[PDB]
Amino acid sequence: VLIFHGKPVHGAIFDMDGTMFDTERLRFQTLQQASQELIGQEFSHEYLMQCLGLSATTAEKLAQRLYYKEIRKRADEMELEHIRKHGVPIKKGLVQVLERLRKSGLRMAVATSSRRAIAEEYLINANVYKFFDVITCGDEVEQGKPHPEIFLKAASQLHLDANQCLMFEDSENGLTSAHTSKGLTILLKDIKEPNDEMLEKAHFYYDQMYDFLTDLDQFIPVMDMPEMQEPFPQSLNQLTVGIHGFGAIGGGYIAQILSHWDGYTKPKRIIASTRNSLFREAVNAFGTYSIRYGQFSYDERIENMSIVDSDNEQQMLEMYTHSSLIALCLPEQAIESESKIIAKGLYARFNSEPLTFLIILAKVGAKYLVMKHLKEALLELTNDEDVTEHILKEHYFCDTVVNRMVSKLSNQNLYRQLRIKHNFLEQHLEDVEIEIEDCNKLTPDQLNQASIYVDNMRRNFQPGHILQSMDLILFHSETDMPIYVEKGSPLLEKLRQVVLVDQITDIQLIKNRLWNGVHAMLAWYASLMGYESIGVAMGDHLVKAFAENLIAEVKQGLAIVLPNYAKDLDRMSQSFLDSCEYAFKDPCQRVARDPLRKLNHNERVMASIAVNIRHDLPYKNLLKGAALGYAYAIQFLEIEETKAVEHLQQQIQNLDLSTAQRRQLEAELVQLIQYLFS
Amino acid sequence: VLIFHGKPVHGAIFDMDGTMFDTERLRFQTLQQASQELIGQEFSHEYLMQCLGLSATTAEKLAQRLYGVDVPYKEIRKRADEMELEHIRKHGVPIKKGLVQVLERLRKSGLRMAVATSSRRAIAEEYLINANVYKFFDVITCGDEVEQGKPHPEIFLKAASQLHLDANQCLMFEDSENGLTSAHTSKGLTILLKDIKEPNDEMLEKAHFYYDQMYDFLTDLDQFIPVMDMPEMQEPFPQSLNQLTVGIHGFGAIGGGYIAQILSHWDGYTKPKRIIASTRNSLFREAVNAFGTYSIRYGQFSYDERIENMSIVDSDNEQQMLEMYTHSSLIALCLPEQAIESESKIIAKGLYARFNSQLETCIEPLTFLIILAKVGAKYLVMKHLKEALLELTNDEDVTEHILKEHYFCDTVVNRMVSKLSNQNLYRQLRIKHNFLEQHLEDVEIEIEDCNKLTPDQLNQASIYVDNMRRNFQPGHILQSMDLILFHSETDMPIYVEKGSPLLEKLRQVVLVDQITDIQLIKNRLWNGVHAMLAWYASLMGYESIGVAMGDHLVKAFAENLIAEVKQGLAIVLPNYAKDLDRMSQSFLDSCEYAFKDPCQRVARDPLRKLNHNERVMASIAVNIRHDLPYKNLLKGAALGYAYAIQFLEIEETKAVEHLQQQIQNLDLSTAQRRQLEAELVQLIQY
Ligand SMILES: NC(=O)C1=CN([C@@H]2O[C@H](COP(=O)(O)OP(=O)(O)OC[C@H]3O[C@@H](n4cnc5c(N)ncnc54)[C@H](OP(=O)(O)O)[C@@H]3O)[C@@H](O)[C@H]2O)C=CC1
Ligand SMILES: NC(=O)C1=CN([C@@H]2O[C@H](COP(=O)(O)OP(=O)(O)OC[C@H]3O[C@@H](n4cnc5c(N)ncnc54)[C@H](OP(=O)(O)O)[C@@H]3O)[C@@H](O)[C@H]2O)C=CC1
Ligand SMILES: [Cl-]
Ligand SMILES: [Cl-]
Ligand SMILES: [K+]
Ligand SMILES: [Mg+2]
Ligand SMILES: [Mg+2]
Repeated sequence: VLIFHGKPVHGAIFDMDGTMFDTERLRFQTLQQASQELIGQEFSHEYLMQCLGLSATTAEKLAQRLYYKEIRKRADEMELEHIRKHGVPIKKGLVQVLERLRKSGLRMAVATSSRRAIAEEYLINANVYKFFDVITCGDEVEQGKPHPEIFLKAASQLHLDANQCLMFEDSENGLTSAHTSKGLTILLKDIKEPNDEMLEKAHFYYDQMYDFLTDLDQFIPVMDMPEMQEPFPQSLNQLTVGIHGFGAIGGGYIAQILSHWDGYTKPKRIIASTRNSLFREAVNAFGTYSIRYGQFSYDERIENMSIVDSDNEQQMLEMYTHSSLIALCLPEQAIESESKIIAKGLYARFNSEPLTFLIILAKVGAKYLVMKHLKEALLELTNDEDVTEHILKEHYFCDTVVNRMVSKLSNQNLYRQLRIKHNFLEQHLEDVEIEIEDCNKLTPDQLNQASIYVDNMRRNFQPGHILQSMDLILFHSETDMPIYVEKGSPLLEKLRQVVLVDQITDIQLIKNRLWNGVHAMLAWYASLMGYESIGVAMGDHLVKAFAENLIAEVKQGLAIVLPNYAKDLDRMSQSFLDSCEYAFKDPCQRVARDPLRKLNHNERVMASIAVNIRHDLPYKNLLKGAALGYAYAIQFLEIEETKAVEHLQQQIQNLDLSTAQRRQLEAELVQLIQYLFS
Repeated sequence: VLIFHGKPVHGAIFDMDGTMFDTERLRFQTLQQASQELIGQEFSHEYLMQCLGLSATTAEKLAQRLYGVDVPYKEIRKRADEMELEHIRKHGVPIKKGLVQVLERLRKSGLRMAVATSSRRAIAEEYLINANVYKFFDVITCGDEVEQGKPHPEIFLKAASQLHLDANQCLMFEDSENGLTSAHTSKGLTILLKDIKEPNDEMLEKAHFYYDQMYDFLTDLDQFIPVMDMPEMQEPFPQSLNQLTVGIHGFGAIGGGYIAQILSHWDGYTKPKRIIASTRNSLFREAVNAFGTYSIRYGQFSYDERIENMSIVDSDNEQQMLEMYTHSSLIALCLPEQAIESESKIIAKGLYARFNSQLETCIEPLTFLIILAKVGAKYLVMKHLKEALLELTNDEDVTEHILKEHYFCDTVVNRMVSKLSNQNLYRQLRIKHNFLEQHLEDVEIEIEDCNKLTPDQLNQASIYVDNMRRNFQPGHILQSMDLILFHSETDMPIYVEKGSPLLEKLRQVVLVDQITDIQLIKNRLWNGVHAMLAWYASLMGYESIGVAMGDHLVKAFAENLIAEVKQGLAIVLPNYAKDLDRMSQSFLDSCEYAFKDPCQRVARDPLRKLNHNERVMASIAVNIRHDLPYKNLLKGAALGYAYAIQFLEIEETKAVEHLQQQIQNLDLSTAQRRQLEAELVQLIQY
């Protein structure tokens, strides 16, 4: 039992033509073309408008009143031929509605004036026949629309009263049929502006299918955080989504968040951008890729992926125009150069529902950096101050905090994979090296045709049978589900794996200092000791002790800067050590990336050191980590010892300290850097 | 976290060659094949057995003593190494039987796992990727990454420290003498596994636990890891495949729409690599093999359940049907009662071919599940199987041996399933052939330059992706396109006779010592109400149960009738309290939209169903003996005799003669007997 605007609902009976699918517009075209090549004169627009939601038998009776079997047969042949080429034109929101009504526990059916042969054909093609317990067609009914028998029979077969059932319809005739049955009427405009008579009959009215979905969803229970190995939804909506940067986060975390979606439907398409062509071609070659969760040896297949080139404009604009939600999964260095491709996308969207823009970036005030470079990019292209500030305040730009640690596979390891799995494909194509016999309730022509279908289906699918076991592994991800996003976008309210928060800035700072800062400094210490794995490195008593000692010095500083969050630091720090403890497939190199950027004055290392000096706290271990960062940059990255000091001096000069504290810090740090080398 | 023989285990470190993979026997084969090519005479089995444990130099000097000083041993050894990699790369690394089953058990027990191999990183990593077992291991410690290899404990000590564990917290698996010394010295719980050569007395004394093979350790490990809970609806199947094959003798409604799911869930750790199902239907066989898979539809939740790793065979094909009984570890007989006598010949040939076969899959007995609705079903099959074996074998001792060797299991099934029509299947293939044609419109490569890769391997990478794309791209559509062949209900648990060790870990199976208890509940609660409801619907002019449940009188009667029978069974069988409550709702859910469920077949042979010990009269006597309401049951009995007289044209005199005879057989007081008779005949009037 579902409560929809106070009234209790047990079932939901749907109309097919004009309500579920846009087949009424096609029937309008076919009947016109059919008449032109038979009788010569096209049918009156008044006749066709009166024949909407009317049985083929009842449509012929109207033709006698004005002035059909020969006409309608060829018109039906033209229609199903158009459907076999272009597919059934599914109204936007149908699949999203049907699943919500099914999982609410409603007993659903279809009441259409079309034949059982034509009705099923479209219900099968669209893949929505599985949502209905019964269907009532314009064949087994005695008195067709606008008589309520078809809507009474549909309700009776569901073992419910019509007054307990919702009834969807587009036509004027069909609405009367739904109303006289005495069920909760819903009217969806298709090819007739509702009359005063029609609007009075209908209990609820909506301009399109997606308008009803929005109204329904406020009564539908919003599903909660998915579990690790929990499946994604089966049914697909007509919405697209984007991943600007098919990297560790985009491919190995966001892909799961988007694939789960609301738990009712998934995006039909996920467009992801990368310049890594091997990654691009490999995913598109397989059709899917898998995220490996090493802790539980679980491979998570991500399907309905379309990997595109980042430099290729038409494909990037394709994403920014069609996508309902796009995730920006780029590091700081990429923001400026990529802001130009973002600017083109959003301006193309204006030229073409508000976009939900997720900024996934490990920086304090990540949105500001993106929005700064976006404004500069848009203004330089558009050359209009008004159109830019409209775009900037139309779309939902959301800050995020991601706790999950994800790793991108190397091109050598992906080549090693492709090489090994190609040998299996070659051998499979040798092992493979038909006649549908017996008159099994079929005609000889059907059996002959069936044989040809199965022959070329086997020929096409047989090579791809190996994909049942064979997966394309591209990411090593930990089992951390919940992403923390800013409040604003109504779409994010219903996303399962999203947890909305208020003051993100406070969390971003703690994430930067306590999480990202210690992660980088132990990764430098681990790298210099000869560890290539974070997980293995944490098996060393010295490496873990250093991380514990750093955590202690950072929390002591954050406890003064954020006394309101002091209570939660011990939990956050312990959660970090756990994630590091068994990060075996997570390479130190990935975390130790760009030491100088991370050794900036307003970043995860020097910011903590500054706080501790001001408040007379110990920064002994924090000072060592800073030196190990410059030691890593000179040794592993080969950046020069002269440039290291010119960065050290510059960034220490930018710190909010007295000249006394600066002199001491620089002298203490430069001595400790020379000590490690000599 | 995982207790193994009273010892807390947090780690598991495996040797690679001889312990995980059967690479020692592959090296044997190649060395002989390589010797046959070059020197003309292949190296003796006895020489290669003598070489196990010895170094390459000691092995070379031994080859010189036997086959002459100028023997090209290094040339033969290199050729053998080349033949080994070639076979491993195309046909796959030979995995020891039961490894994946063990690795999943240890991993789901939360153990950190490593590989300690004297092999070099490059070849070791390829083998683990090839076998698809690398996912299971956190770290890997190689011979080129230690100063002192086996028998020095460094490689096992390093592996343990990399997992943040002491050696004594780790299970250490090994086949070779030196490796066991390395594992033992380190202080780990050593598990010695025989590969080819019987281990010496010193090795057996050293080892904490010894097993003839992996599967003997798997059987021991099963005692320390749990049987998983009853699968829920929409719960995924296991990801990892084991090396077992299973069979469905009769790819029908229940075979493909229920048993397929049970076998696909298996023990929740792994599932069979192949499910061989038999059918005479060409369209079904050729369609499933073309897709490589089919799907089961659950209307209630609108869920399409995809059954992977299926292989449909012809029921009239001997070589295919014999291969089922030869290769399968467990077979399910999903035939009707009419098909037993005919197929018993094909069963006899199968089990006799298994008896005659010298394969390793036929050494262990067969677990035979009898999926048949009739009481004493197992024994009907056993009768026909005995007759069919005798006439084929012409040997009474061989016939009886086979009948006593295998596990024949009675089963009680509660899931109603309907097989799709060939007309509806043809339509499904026609509609989803247009989508294939539509998909092949779009299909009509370059990986630029990484710079991280070399042009030689970068050019070669283009060949792989292009070849993969050309073959896989047509089958991209299968992502969200299924082949629906079965409409099934949401009932999960299958009741099976306890006995077969292979059933002890199957999670969707409910093991019972005697099937009689749940088969009595199936008779009275399910089939009894089904018959009494069908009679009520028929006399009120309804052809299907599905249509009838729309009537408030029919659904109200069904609900009230379920309550009376359940209340009785709760006193008779209080140990099945949870089973009664579950089976009650399952019946009412299935009845709701049972449009393909005619009353005639459910209402056939009424007088047999109205017997004193049968599904109607027995329930009345129980409810009377325990003072419970039987008003709906009494109405149910009346409708049966009424249905017999009106529809089946049974004489009223014949119905009463039966009615009275059944009442007098019931264990009631002479007073209670007469009362029921007077009440029942009074209702038959109306
Ligand atoms: N990975 C993690 O565990 C977490 C990281 N983060 C943060 O989220 C963001 C995700 O970055 P991540 O995906 O980890 O890094 P990756 O390198 O794994 O992927 C980065 C993406 O950005 C693109 N990119 C990288 N450098 C440039 C550049 N100089 N110019 C243009 N495009 C570029 C890459 O394109 P191509 O594919 O062609 O290289 C790739 O698509 C970062 O800010 C990261 O710090 C957040 C928390 C956890
Ligand atoms: N489905 C249900 O509702 C339930 C079924 N059961 C029991 O399971 C058993 C099978 O049910 P179901 O699967 O519906 O039976 P089906 O008729 O659907 O298919 C049965 C299998 O046996 C074969 N078969 C059928 N008749 C013959 C015959 N006369 N000679 C040779 N082979 C034959 C079929 O071959 P082909 O594939 O070529 O037709 C098919 O493989 C029955 O005893 C039934 O009572 C138990 C609980 C409920
Ligand atoms: Cl390689
Ligand atoms: Cl196995
Ligand atoms: K077992
Ligand atoms: Mg209409
Ligand atoms: Mg060995």
